[PDB]
Formats: sequence, C-alpha cells, structure tokens
Amino acid sequence: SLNEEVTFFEKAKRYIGNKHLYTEFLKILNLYSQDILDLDDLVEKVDFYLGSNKELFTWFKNFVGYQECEAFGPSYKRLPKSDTFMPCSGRDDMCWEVLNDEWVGHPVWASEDSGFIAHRKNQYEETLFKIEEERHEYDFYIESNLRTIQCLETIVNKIENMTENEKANFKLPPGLGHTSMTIYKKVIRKVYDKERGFEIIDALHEHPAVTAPVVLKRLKQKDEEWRRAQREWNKVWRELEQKVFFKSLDHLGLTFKQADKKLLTTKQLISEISSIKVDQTNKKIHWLTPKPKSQLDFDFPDKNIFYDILCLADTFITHTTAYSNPDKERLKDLLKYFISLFFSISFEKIEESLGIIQNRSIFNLFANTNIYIFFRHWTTIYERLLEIKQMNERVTKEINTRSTVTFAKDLDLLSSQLSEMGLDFVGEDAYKQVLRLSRRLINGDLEHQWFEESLRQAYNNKAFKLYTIDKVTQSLVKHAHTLMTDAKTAEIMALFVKDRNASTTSAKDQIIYRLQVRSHMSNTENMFRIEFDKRTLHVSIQYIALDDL
Amino acid sequence: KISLQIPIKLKSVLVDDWEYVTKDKKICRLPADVTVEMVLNKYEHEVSQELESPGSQSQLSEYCAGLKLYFDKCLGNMLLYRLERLQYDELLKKSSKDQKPLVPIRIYGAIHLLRLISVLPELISSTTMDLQSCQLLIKQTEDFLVWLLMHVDEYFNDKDPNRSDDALYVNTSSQYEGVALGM
Amino acid sequence: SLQIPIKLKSVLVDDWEYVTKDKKICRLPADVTVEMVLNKYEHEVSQELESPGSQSQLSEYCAGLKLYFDKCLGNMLLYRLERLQYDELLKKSSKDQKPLVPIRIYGAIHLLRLISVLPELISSTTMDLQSCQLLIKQTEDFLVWLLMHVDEYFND
Amino acid sequence: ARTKQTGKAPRKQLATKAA
Amino acid sequence: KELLEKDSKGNIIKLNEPSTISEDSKVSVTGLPLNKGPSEKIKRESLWNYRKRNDLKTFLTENMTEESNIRSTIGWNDFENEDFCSACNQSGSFLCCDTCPKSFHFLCLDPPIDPNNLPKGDWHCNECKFKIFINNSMATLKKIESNFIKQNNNVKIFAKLLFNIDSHNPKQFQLPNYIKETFPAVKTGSRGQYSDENDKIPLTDRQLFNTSYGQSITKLDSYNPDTHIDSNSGKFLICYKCNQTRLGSWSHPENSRLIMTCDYCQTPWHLDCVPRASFKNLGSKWKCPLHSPTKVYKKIHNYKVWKKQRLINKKNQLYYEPLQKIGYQNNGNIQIIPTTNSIKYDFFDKIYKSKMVQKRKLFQFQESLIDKLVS
Amino acid sequence: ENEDFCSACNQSGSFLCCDTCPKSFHFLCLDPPIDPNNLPKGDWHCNECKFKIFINNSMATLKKIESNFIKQNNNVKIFAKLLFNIDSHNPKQFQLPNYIKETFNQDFKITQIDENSIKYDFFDKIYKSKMVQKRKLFQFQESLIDKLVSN
Amino acid sequence: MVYEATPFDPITVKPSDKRRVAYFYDADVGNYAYGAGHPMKPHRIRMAHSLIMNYGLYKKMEIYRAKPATKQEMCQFHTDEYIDFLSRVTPDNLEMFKRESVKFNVGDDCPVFDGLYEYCSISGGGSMEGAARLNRGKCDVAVNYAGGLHHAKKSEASGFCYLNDIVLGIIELLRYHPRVLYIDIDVHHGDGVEEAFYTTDRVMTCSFHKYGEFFPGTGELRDIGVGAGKNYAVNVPLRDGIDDATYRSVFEPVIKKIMEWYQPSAVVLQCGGDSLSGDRLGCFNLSMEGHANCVNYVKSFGIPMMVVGGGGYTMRNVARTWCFETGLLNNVVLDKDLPYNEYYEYYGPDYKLSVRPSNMFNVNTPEYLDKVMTNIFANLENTK
Ligand SMILES: [Zn+2]
Ligand SMILES: [Zn+2]
Ligand SMILES: [Zn+2]
Ligand SMILES: [Zn+2]
Ligand SMILES: [Zn+2]
Ligand SMILES: [Zn+2]
Ligand SMILES: [Zn+2]
Repeated sequence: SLNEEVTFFEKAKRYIGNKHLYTEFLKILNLYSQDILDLDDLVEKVDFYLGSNKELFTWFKNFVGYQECEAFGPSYKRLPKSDTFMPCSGRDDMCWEVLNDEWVGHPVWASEDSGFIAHRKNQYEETLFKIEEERHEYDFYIESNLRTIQCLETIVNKIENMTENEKANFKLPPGLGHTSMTIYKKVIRKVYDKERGFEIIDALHEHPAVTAPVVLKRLKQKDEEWRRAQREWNKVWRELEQKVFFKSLDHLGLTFKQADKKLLTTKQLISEISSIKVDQTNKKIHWLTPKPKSQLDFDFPDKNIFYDILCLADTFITHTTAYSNPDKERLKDLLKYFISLFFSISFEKIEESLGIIQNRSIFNLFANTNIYIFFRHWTTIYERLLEIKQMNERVTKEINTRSTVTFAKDLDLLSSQLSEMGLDFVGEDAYKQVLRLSRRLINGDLEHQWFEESLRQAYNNKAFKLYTIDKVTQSLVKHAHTLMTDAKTAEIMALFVKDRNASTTSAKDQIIYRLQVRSHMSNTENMFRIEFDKRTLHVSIQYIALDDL
Repeated sequence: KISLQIPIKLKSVLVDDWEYVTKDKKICRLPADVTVEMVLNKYEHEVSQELESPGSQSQLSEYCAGLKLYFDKCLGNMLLYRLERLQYDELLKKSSKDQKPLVPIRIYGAIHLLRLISVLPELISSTTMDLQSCQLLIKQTEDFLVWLLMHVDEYFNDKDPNRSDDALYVNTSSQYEGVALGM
Repeated sequence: SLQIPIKLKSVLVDDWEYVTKDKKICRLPADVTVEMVLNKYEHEVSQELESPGSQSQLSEYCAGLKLYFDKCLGNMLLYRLERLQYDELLKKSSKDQKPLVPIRIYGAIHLLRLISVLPELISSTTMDLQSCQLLIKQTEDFLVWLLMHVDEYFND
Repeated sequence: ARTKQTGKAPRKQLATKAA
Repeated sequence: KELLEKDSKGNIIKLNEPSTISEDSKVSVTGLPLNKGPSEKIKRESLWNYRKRNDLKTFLTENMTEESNIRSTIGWNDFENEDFCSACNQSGSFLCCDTCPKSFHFLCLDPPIDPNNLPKGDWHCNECKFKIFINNSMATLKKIESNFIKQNNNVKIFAKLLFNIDSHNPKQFQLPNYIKETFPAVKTGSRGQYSDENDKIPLTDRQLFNTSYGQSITKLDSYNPDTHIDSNSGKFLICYKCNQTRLGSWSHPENSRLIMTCDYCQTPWHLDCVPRASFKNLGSKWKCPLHSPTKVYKKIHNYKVWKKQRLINKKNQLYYEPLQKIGYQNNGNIQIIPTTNSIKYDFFDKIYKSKMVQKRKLFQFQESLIDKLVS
Repeated sequence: ENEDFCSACNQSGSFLCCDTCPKSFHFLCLDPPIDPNNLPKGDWHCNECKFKIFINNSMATLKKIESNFIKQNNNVKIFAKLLFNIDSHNPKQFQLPNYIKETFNQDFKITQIDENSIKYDFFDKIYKSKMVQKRKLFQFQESLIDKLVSN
Repeated sequence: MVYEATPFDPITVKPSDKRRVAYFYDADVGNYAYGAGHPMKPHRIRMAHSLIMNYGLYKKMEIYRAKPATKQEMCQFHTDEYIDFLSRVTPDNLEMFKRESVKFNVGDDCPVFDGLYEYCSISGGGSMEGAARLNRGKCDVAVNYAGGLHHAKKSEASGFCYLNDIVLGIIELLRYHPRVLYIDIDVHHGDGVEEAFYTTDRVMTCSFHKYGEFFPGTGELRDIGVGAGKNYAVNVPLRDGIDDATYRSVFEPVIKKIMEWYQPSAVVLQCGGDSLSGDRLGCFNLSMEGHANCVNYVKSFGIPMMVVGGGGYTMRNVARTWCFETGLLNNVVLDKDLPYNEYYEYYGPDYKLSVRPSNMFNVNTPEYLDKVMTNIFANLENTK
C-alpha cells in the first residue's frame, strides 16, 4: 500500500514514454489540481493516457475515488431568443412544443469553413453518369410533352363535339383543368420561341378554340420526332452502357495492376512480416508470456491448386523467349522438385496430374530473402486461386442458371460480345475456365482487356485479384531462376534438401542446420523460419532476422 | 510615428473578439448589458474623484465627450467587421421604425470601444494634429486602458453562448451569415 | 500584516529592557536551544497538518528558518555586548576544529526577534504575492504554537 | 446607380453537395 | 407579328405559327439538338462496331388513384470599377461609385443600402461626396477644418479626428499589426479572417480533385501501407492505445487498421482506438486525445470557464519561476522545467507520516462515533 | 569618505573608512568581529563594495547567479531569495520596527514549475477532496443518527 | 462485445405480418427537372412507379394521389418568408431575389426551376396524407417516394432539399402518436429532421450515415440531442464501402435496441437510394438486398410505418430498389426479371432487378463499429 503509491508517477512516466506526452500529462494533473479541471474530465484524460495499462488505470481510479450531462455535441450551436421569434403561421401549440428553433447546424459550420470531399469516381462511372444525364434529358422532355399532348387532346375532343355559337367565348383556366400550373408552360416555352411562348400561352388561355389544335399538332410532331431521335440515341446509349458498365463497377480491379506492381515487391513483403514481428514483440512485454514462435500463418486446404500453379508456370516457360532452353527445363524440374519436397505431394502425383525426435512431421526450412520472396509469391498465387476455387461452385451454378429476360432477347438488347469470341463461362466449370483463359493470356493469344472483362462479367468483379496472374507467375519464375543461380543461395536449398530427405532428427541437428544455413548468408541478411506440418498442410513463417546471432 | 501601449490582456481580448467574429462567426448581444457610454461614464466618476486638479477634470470630461462623439460617428464607418454590418443595418431599420435616430454610443458594448482605442493611433496619424495634443490624447487613452484592466472581469467576461444567455457574444444563424457574407 | 500578541510583545519589550538598560544577557548555551523547539514544532504540527504537501512545506519552513538563523544571526539579530559574545563563541569554535554554526548555541529569543524583524525585511526585496501569504501563515501558526506553551521556554 | 455582380447567388458553394 | 388575326368584329379566324426554328436547334446535354440524333464521330467510340411488346400496365394508374385529403390540416389549419469591395476586400454584389473607381458592398456602407431601394439618380462614395463638397465649398479645406474646430468648441482634441473621418470611405474593421504581432501563433486568412495554430494549411486544388483514382487523399478507397511507416526514420508507426501497427498483408487487406498522426505532437493513433471515421484532411488541425485542453468548463455546483493564454513572442513574454513550490495557485498557464536522489526518500517519508496521520484522524473520530450511541 | 557616527550601532567610536561608500563601522560592527591591530592588509572592501566588484556592476550576471543559487538548494527554497539580502546588507544593531514599539506584460506570466511540485499538489488536492467528502458524509451520518435518536 | 460479424441472410417475408399498403404517387412529379447539369432528378420516381405498375404491385396496394400542400400547411415547420419566397421564385425573376437567394440558400446546389413550388407541394402533400392515413388506421404502411427531402431546414434549402416534408409527416403523426421513430438509411445525415427534433423526446431520429468530410458534416456520434431530447438523436457514423452483411450487423442490433427501449408508436423510414453501390454522390457499397433488409427488418416489428424515399442519383438503381421495397411491403419477393416498362432501356445490360455491389474496400472495421454501437447502446439506456 506504500511502494506502488510512491512509484506510481515514474512508473506511469515509463509507460507514457514520450516526454512530451508526459509533459501534457503533468499539465492535465496540474489543471485538475488547480480547481480548474473537473474530476470526470481528468478520469477520461487518464483513460486516454493509460487505457492499455489496466492495472495502473484501475489503481488510479480506485485511489482517486471515481464512482461510475449537457453534452451538446460539436455540430450544433444555440441561437438567442431574438432570432427564434420568426413567424410560422401554420404552427399550433404542439408544433411550438416539439420543434427545435434555438439549436441549429449548417454544413458551413461543420466544415470549419473549409469545404467537403466528394467521392472519387472512375471515368467509366463518369461516362455512365453522362449517359444517365442524356437519358433523363430526353425522357423528361418527351414525357412532359406527352402529358401536355394528353391534356391538349382532352381539350380538343371536348371542343370538337360542340358548335360554334359558344366556341367564341369559351375560355380555359390556368393549368387547363389539370393538377399542374407550369408543366404545359414549360413545354410551350421550350417548343415555341422564348418571347412568343408567353403570348401563345395567353392566346391559349383567352382563345383556345383556334390555338389548341395547331398547338396539339405541333406538339405531336415534336413528340414523334423526339421519340425517333431518342430511340436511335438509345441504341448508342445501350452499346456504350454494355461497353462501360462492368468496368465502372470495378473499383479495386481498375487500379489492381499498378497496385500489384507496387505492393508485391520485396520491400513490402519484408515490411509485413517485420510489422507483425514488431507487434508481437511490443505486446509481449505487456501480456502473453508464451510468445508465439510464428508470425505469418498460411493454410493449404487444396492440393489441385499446386498443379494449377505448376501448369501456369510451365505455360509461361514454354511461352517465354528471354530464357534459354536448359534454363527452362531447370526451372521446370526445380519448381517440381521444390513443390514435391516441401509439401506432401509426390513426384508421381505431380507427373500424373500435369531428445531424438523420430518420425517427425514438422519440418523447418531456414531461408534468406530470396527463398522467402519466392515462397511468398507462391503463396500469393495459391491464395488468389483458392479465393476463386472456394466460390467456384456457386459462381458456376449462377452462370449456368442465368435466365435472361424475354424482352431483351426479343429486342436483342443483351450484349453479344464475350460470346461470339468465347469469353463467357456458360457450359464449362468456372475454375477450369479461368485457368484456360489465363493460360491463353500468358501465351499471348488473349488481350488483357478481354480477360479482365470476362473475369469481371463472370465473377461479378470478385475475380479482380487475378488480373495480373501472368505478371506474378513471371515474377515467381524469375525468383526461382535467381534462386538456383545465386551464390550462397542454392546451397541453402541443398541444405533444406538434406534436412527434408533425412528424417528422424534431434533438436541439435536443427540447431547445427540453422548455423550452417547462417554461414552461407551474411551476418546482416535476414533469416526466415518456414515451418511446414505434414498434417493439415499449415505453414508458419517466422521472422528471425539477426536474432540467432 | 504614434505608439500606444495597450496592455496584453486587452490585446488578447481584442484577438479573441476577432476570433469570435471572423472564425467562430459570433456577433455582439445588442443592446449590451454594459454599453460604451456606461463604461466611459463610470470611468469618469471613478477618476474624477481621484483627480482634484480642476484643469485635469476639464480635460478628462473633454476626453470622454470627444471619445463619445468620435465613437458614434465612427462606429459604422470603420469600427465593425463585415459580419456585424447587417446587425448595424437592422438596428438602423429598427431605430427608423420607432422614429428615434440611432445612437451607437448607447447600443454598443465596450468591445467596440476597445476596438476604437486599438484603431485610434492610425486615425491620429492620418490627420494634421500637433504633437502635444497627440501626446495628451495618447496619455488619457493609457489612463483609460489601465482603468479598464482593473475592471476587465466585469466588462469583458468569457462565456459560452451555448450555455449562457447573458454572454456578451451570441451565435449566428445561417440566414444572417448568408446575407452578411454572400451579397 | 503580522500580528504579535502582547503576551509576546510585552516579553520582547521586557527583553529589550534587559538588553539595553541592564547588563544581564542570555546564557552561553542559552538554556533550551533551537533544534529541540523546532523539532517538537514539526513533531506536533506535521502530526497535526493533514495532507502530505502541507507537511512538505512545513519541513521547508523550519529548515529554511534553521538556515536563516544560521546565516542571519551575525548580521541582524545582535545587540550591544553580544558581538563580543559571538566573538568568543567563534574563537571557541575554532579551537576544537568543529565549525561555527549558530543554531546549537543560541536560544528562542533571537528566533522571535527574527519573526519580529521579518515583515519589514520581507518587503525590502522583490517578492511574490501569494508566497508572502504562505510565509505569513507559516509565521502565524508557528507563533500561535508558541503561544500555547510560552511558559515552557520563557520563565525567568 | 450602376451595379455589378462579383455571379454566384448562394455562398460557400464549397460547403455544399454539388458546389 | 400579328399572331391573332382577328376579324372586323373582333372574332378569331386563324393564327400563324411563330418561328419554331429559332430554338429548334438548341444544344442539349448530349451536345446535339433534340431534333437530330448522335453524330458518327461519337458513334465510332460509342457503339461496339460502326461501319459508316405493348403489354403495359402503366396506363391504368389514373383510374385507381383516389384523392386523399383526410389530413387534420385540410382546408385551413469612363473607368471600370474593381472586382472587390473597397471596404472588406471581398467579392460579391457591388454598388459602384460613379465619379470614383471604387465599388462597395451593399452592407458595407454608412448607412448600408437596401438592395431594392437603390438611389434613383447618381451615387457617390463618401470620399467623392467630400471632394464634391470641397470643390463646391469656396473655403479651402483648412478653413472648413478650422470652422469645424471653433464651431465644435465643446471638444477640441477630437475635433480634427471628428472632421477627417467624414472624408474617409467606410471600411471593414481590421485589427492593427501591433495588436496581431504580439501573438505569433495568430495569422490572417485570405479574406482577413482569423487563423491560428489550430488551423491546417489549405490543400491546393491539385491534391483533392487532380489525383488519380487509386490514390485519394481520404485514404479509404485503397490499401495504402505507406502510412504505418515513418518517412524520416523508416520505423513503424506504433499506435498509442493498442500498442500495435496493423499493416495488413495485401492478401488480407481487411486486417489492416487505418492510422493517422496527430497534427501537434505527431503521436500515431489508429482510427478505431480513438473513435473516428475520417482522416481530417481539411479544416482545423486534428488533436490527439492526449493533449491538454486550451478551454475547459467546470460546474459551480452556473459554471466557470477557463481558457489558456495565447502564445506571446519572446520580447513581450517573460517566464518566471515561483519561489513557492507546494500550493502555488497558478492560473493553469504553466511551463515545465527539467529535473536536477534525496527527493524520493523525502517524498516517501512525507507520504508515510501523512498516512499514519490520516489513520489516527479516522481512529480518533470513530471512537467518538461509537461512544455517542450509549448516551 | 567617513562619517561622525557609526551607521551600524548609531554611536561614535573607533571607525573604519571604507573606500567607496562613506559609511564607517566599529571593530565589532561587522560580520567578522574584526580584532583591532590585526586586520589583513588591503583596500578594505565592505559587503556592498565586494558585491559591486563581484557582479562588476552588471545586471544579467547577477540575475543568472541568483537563478543558480536558488537552483541548487531547493530545501531552503522559500527562503532562497531571502538569503542574498544579508550579503547585500551591512550589519547593524536590531533597530526595533515601528509597530513593535507600540505595546502590462506581467499579467500573462507563465508559471515555471517542476514535476515534483505538480506531483505534490496533485497528492494534496486528491487527499483534501477525498477526506472532506469522507468527513461530510460522516457528519451527515452522525446528524441522521442524532435526528433518528431524537425522533 | 456488441458487434457480431454475421453473413447476410437471404430476405424472407413474414406471412403473419400482412399490412394494408397505401402508395402515394402524383403523375406530375416526374415532369420536374432540377437542371441541365443536376444530379437530383424527380423523374426517377416514375420509373420507380412504372416498375410498380408493371410488376402488378399496384394491385397489392391502394394507389392515392395526395392533395398538394398549401403555403400555411407548409408553414407548420418552415417560416412564412421562406415558404413565400419558394412560392414566388421562378428562374425568370431571379434578379428580383438576391437577398432571399443568400438568405434561404436557394440557388446553385438547390437550383430554381419553374416547377419548384408544385414539386414541393406534391412531396409535402404526399407526406402529410400518408401520415393522416396512418393516423386514422386506413393503412398500416404509407409509401410516398415523392418526398424524402430530409436536408431542408426551417429557413433554408440545402442538399437538393427545399421542403422538409418528413418533418411535416412526423408532425402529423405526432397528433395521434406519442412517440415517433425516424430512421434515415440515406448515405447523407438527416440534418434537417434531426435538427427539427433535436430538443424533443417525442421523436427519436436515428441516422445511419457516412460521416467523414462528407455532406452535411453533421451527425457525429456525440450529437445525442440537448434539453429534453438528450439521448433521443442517434447518429451512426460509417466509413466508405459498407456492404450488405456489415450494414445488416450494424442496423439490426441498433434498431432492435431502439424498439425494445424507445418503444415508438409510429415509424418513418427515409429510404435513400444514395446508399446503394455505384451511386453518383454516395460512397457506400450496398446492394439492393442490403438496402432491402433494413426495410424488411423494420417491417418485422409490426409498428405502423411510413416508407418515404429520399436521395438516389443513379435512377436505375434507386428505382429498382424502390420497386423491391414496395414489393417487400406486400409480403412478396419480386423475381429478378423485369417486365416490360417504357423505361426498360435504363436497366442494362442484364435487365434484372438486382443492383450489383462494387468490389471496393469494406473499410468499416469491426472494432470501430463495435465501439460506435457500444457508445450508442450506452446512450440508449436512458430512453425507457
Ligand atoms: Zn468615389
Ligand atoms: Zn464589402
Ligand atoms: Zn498530439
Ligand atoms: Zn491503435
Ligand atoms: Zn558601531
Ligand atoms: Zn564599502
Ligand atoms: Zn441523401
């Protein structure tokens, strides 16, 4: 009851860290101490200061003696009673009781006199809005003209079956007996001249007998001409909508190529694993005394995906020209050997589909940056394909059971592209199709835009991550090529080959394997522990860069 | 070159005014509970007692009356921001409705008097007034300022308009702000 | 702004009559010295002062006093025939190699002499506002603590 | 009396939904 | 042009249709008139390829719409003038001086002019009116100034100040420089408005609207991992509350939590740890939840407000160190000093002594409480 | 260069003429009670004169040295400004004061404070608030006990 | 421990919750255009309505043409001068009104088209007649898509909203109901309706809206009402790209806690189409199903309600979602195959009822929404 009382302040100083923050904390404490800050405000401020330190904040709460209105909010201010007295003639006592007239808010006050940020849209979304703008333009004018034609023809058939002795003094009220006062005025002022529209309106109101039929005839001629122009505009709008709409609805996929070029590099993949290690080491000193021996976790539930990635790799190898043929076959059997040795798949299955710890199931690969980056590219392709496969059956059932509406088939509205040229997914399995298309994209016989359009049409933009499949498998092939053809890098592989092939190893074998791997690489390079389990195919990647030294 | 030694408490009061009018968009509660004529008058009664010299009494009354006449004539000329000019217009229309000529001297608060004191050296430097009269005008202005410091807690108090109806400043409406800073 | 009861005022003018109109002065060890009275002062008031910060400023006051009585006795708190007294006190101090500090040789008479000369001296130099109220509150509660038991130290 | 505009009728268009 | 061809008795005969072709070819939002359709030069890139039933139930509505009026409230319940105001230096609707190239706001004049009750003839500014009155007045200015001085005998010192402001055109009040220069944090905006240290630098038009689609300043539309990494140090921005940086992995970008930095102390905070849903790109500078407030309200139990003093330049600002350490009633405006072993044990003993003092205070009272009940 | 009466003891006697100030003192009217016929040979600076040559009649040096001497001994802190005046005081007899004979840049000062004193006032404020609420609840409890006994 | 990540369940109607549906539509409301370059288009109402008729939906409901509101009726919430100005301004005599143009914000964002007063009257009359039909028990659900102008205030026009007809509808509901709950699923904050009922406990305004540097800037979490209306104005701030499952998991617990805590007698539901995916000004990622689950969940409670459609700037998506709302209010689920309407060319390329969500980031993290609904649930303990 004494030691924590005298050590609380400098223990809190250690916790706050930054002196500055400690300076403002002492300012908060003095402001409470000078009968200026209320105790609840001090409590909240310390809660914002020592929130994660529960024990310290709990001690502060009970030692201080806290026991658990007028919150106006930031976006409302109070008017005086002078501006409240503004006559609203329709208000009885209930509206004067329940309506707020003193507290107001404005967008200008909420912006702090700075403005607002509009949401960014694609250029395809912008031209979609332009198409919608022109559609509303044509349809609003046509429907307003049609309503005026209906009213005028009602007046005309009322005036046709009557005689001429009272047709001279027959008049029309404003609005022409309709529920609107201005729609016919808008139509008249648009169709006729600006200065003559008003006098036509006056001639229609005073003498409708002569003015009404010629007005109806003009309006009908303008209506049929506008509808013909609207239909042969609607052809253009429909084709541009079919060209634009699915690209407009794609948001991450429109910029996924540059984002995948920028973020699937060595630096970002090192940054992710180092950030996870930094988070674990930062939260280790606070709680969780059993610190985990892993940072990244990868699951591998499906094994056919490995054969798909291998098929894509050999397709890129056969297609490419920058690599020699011995280098091509070394890439092929290096990838096949690494996949057969790291995981539980044998070489036969690959070929047909395209303190002594005895009988060990956990296998450790100690790697430098090159093997780690190559493995990260492989896991990137695996997760990208597994996202497609895990939803392959549902999207296949959706594409196969695509019942088109009847009036689009009768009036050939639906698009024909992605069909004549065979990019729809109807009649085939969706995953196989993707791989086939991809292979075609890798081989160069398929354009990038049509591949992206087919993927976003088939998967409803959920296959945006596969737009750069060729680039990532090219980078994976390049990383394997630099993996076997670099000094102090292929020897680490060979050491992994010896460790995996020779089972029934003790812990000291793992330690001497670790320092033998470290030997090949510099004392500055990064160590990666890639742990594989034969059961459940879980891969745990641990960052031990400059740790074992 | 004419210099004025305004104490920094009233300098901070003027800067807070500027903040409330231009940034926070707050105007003066008009007519104020403590107006300018009132403060000037109180100042006189207070000091007049202290000073017995009758020429000093005559000067002090001369300075007070000249400040009153200068204020009224200059309030709507250069003493108020663009936001409060619509309040000046509506005060003029309300006064012309009642057929009483408007007198800024009794409707405006002491913050506008402090604005007059702050803007006074520029106006003094813009007229052909001789050196001794300028020096004595500055001197009586400094006496008024050091009298205002002792009474800074009752003439310039800090109160939120959202919590107090008796604050010197009041919040604006969108309509006022709009007509004031839109046309 | 300090208040001194005649209880003290009468005894200080009586001491003035002893030191000016009479040859009789205080004793060489001055009977009860200042460490015991200041230690029992802290031992009752800090045990009566409630918050720890109050005890902190109480300790400071006494200690400061102690240093002020050390550093001020040779300059202000001396009368006639006392210079010579402090003279063979400092000559006796140099004989046994222990240094001359004036607290353990003197009594309480030049303490309340020091609070008597304190308010004119406190206004001589530049000082705060509220530090003066803290100092005068400390002097007042020290003097009323003396006023509880004047007769302990002040009996002829 | 000659008059001239600026021609925006409202104010703070920046703090609006369509500016 | 003789629209209604009336007869000799005034009876209507026949009207002639006006010029329909006057605005039949007006450009619509399509870029073409409504009379014609799209042109070929947009049909190349609009269509995919350019080589150079009526069962509507929508006409039955009017039969089944019954009118509804059952509400309780039914029935009844030369020179060109400037583009800125000469008073406030801002754009808007202006009244223009005729013989003077200065234009004023309608509300900026003395008295302010109603925008509907305009002067019928010619309008002059106050400076121009003074110029015409002087040209008109035979007496020289100084003669009129002296006559105003002797006429206003009751006030002599302000008489020149009273006289010379009739010549001055009305202007918006602006604080003088020596009022503003003593506070270095206080700045002046583009319109003359107040600005201080709690105000952001206004983002230029390039940053908001002239950026790419993927990179938006809101930082909500894409996965940007170059925000958890400090630019000048290269380390990871650890959030203060969660003590973590959720960078994500670019294969699971939903695991990445957004992080901002405070605009004053640069303390990084997650957008979920502090409850916020934006990055405060424009407006006032965002302040982390860790700073001390510059304005507080306390309940009297009315209320009492407290505001921190504004920053003052080093010439007019002096910092003083109290002589009194414990209980110095400061105003809250405080500055901390660095620390220069016995203090820890002194504190320890002070807390110890005060604690048995508190214990004996409790004991000496509870005994009286239990001794009260017998009587 | 000399005065007819001692400025310390206010009677005539053997005097010692200081070099700059005309005030003179007795052989016992000094902080050393200087033994006659044994004064160390020199110009005989007094306390004020030695202060003037220590500060070199300059302001800022004496301000930074006051800051320093207040700085090291914080255990005498409330008397720390009072410790210089003796070094600038020429000693004198206890002149009994008068009531004992009978029977603007300074407004915005920022307080310079240390962390220990802020810590002390925080402990002060929490202990005061806690025990006045404890006392007031104890007095309310006793008062209700007395009211229920009387009723 | 409040927010739970729940996958989006398919929409199922309740056959034991049959409601008499009164749908309000004026045929003139489609013939008003805000401007040449303007996003607010009332024409989107009638191709919503043409989707009702063509879906035969009308049969399952009672179609009414409400009487348009007059000036005084309009002044039940707005001032006399603002309603006058609205009834007197035309694009012709705009130079007669500049002081009122800056005073009431009419101009620019809220333009001046010559059918302004008639459009506002149609909207207000639809809202008040729906509230009247709810008051007299003639219907259980009142549908009026012509209104929804939730940004209009006492003496100003903002957000493409001139007359706050929702305030008049809630006022007419308050004459017969003691407690009225207004729910705004528009992507914008319902600033006018919340400001109108900020200081009262009789109306609770819950607004699920995007709160960033977005319009109108109000609707922050601490805004809970003042005076007697404290903790009677719930604001749910959301980030960009909230999808159907996330929106369901924030909407259903909050609305459930309101029902079992506030216990309203009538419900008004602002069905903003701007909260859909692909919207011109909205920034949400709601599909039609996600927009419709809110209306189905609030229909499951059985409280007399009034469904009023507000925003929505892409006409096809808001029309399809309004048709699906109207179909859901008759306890049917319309098939995802459009019948032949006159405006059939809008809904390309699949011509189905579904509004497909975009694949943009659901940046609303579970922790932030958990904190938001924890604060909302803590504030809702005082509404008993
Ligand atoms: Zn002019
Ligand atoms: Zn102006
Ligand atoms: Zn900060
Ligand atoms: Zn965090
Ligand atoms: Zn002497
Ligand atoms: Zn000397
Ligand atoms: Zn909206």
